[PDB]
Amino acid sequence: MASRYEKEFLEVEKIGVGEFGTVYKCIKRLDGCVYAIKRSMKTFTELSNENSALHEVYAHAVLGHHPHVVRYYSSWAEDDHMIIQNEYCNGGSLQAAISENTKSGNHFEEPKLKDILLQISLGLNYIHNSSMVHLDIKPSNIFICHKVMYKIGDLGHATSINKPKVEEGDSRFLANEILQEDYRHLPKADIFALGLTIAVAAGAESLPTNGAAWHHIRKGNFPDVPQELSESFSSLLKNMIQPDAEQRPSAAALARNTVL
Ligand SMILES: *C(=C)Cn1c(=O)c2cnc(Nc3ccc(N4CCN(C)CC4)cc3)nc2n1-c1cccc(C(C)(C)O)n1
Repeated sequence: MASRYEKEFLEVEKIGVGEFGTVYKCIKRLDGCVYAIKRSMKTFTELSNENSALHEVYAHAVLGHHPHVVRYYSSWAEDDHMIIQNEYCNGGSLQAAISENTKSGNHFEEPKLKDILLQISLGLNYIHNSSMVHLDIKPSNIFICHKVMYKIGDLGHATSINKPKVEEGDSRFLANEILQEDYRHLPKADIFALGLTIAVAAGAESLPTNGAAWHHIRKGNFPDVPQELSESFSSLLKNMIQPDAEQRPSAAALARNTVL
């Protein structure tokens, strides 16, 4: 008479911590595949809006499956702790690949910055076409499979477009339009964060947290990357961080662009 998670899964290793929980690679005993399962470090719960778990729960019931969104399977409770079961991306974070890149002197090259952004753009389009918005796009929440395809994860900041409940994501990928509580075009904030996400993958410095370097970036000023790229590509990238607001390309207008 043990827990659903004990009886159903075999816990292989702990693989990360986030959204107020711990994630473990787990083999499901009955089908023998691998899943990433996040166990809430806290109990149900707090007040809404700024509540991760309700954002995750709402997003997982609105969205279906898409090849570039990390697939959701099941979610349940244990001793008042929430447990989320998602597909297991075996290549880890995109952030982790950039680090092992950076320490080893290498850097993602323009043919790969392009494919990183195209595939994420496809996944971002499915979210927005479901009238949802991610609100925490960064290499931490992009996952690699067969390691090749990138998928978006962490929906602790996700929300409906129509009646939004907004908790701003990571500040280093945060569009100033969101910081000033202008939710007139929320999907464009993921576009903005994606533009910076691709900047991190090209090899840019660790992004600024606040101050003038922050304020400099949100004036359309792309962060410095020790790398030269096509100014046809480089123009598209700065149209993604451009200041305010509806001008930035839609995830569909990005999933069509022959530059990519
Ligand atoms: C929600 C449950 C968040 N989430 C996912 O849905 C998935 C899916 N797939 C992964 N894959 C993954 C595999 C392996 C690693 N590591 C390998 C071992 N090294 C030493 C560290 C990295 C990482 C990721 N992960 C998923 N997560 C997930 C995993 C870890 C942290 C997070 C947070 C911080 C909540 O986003 N999410």
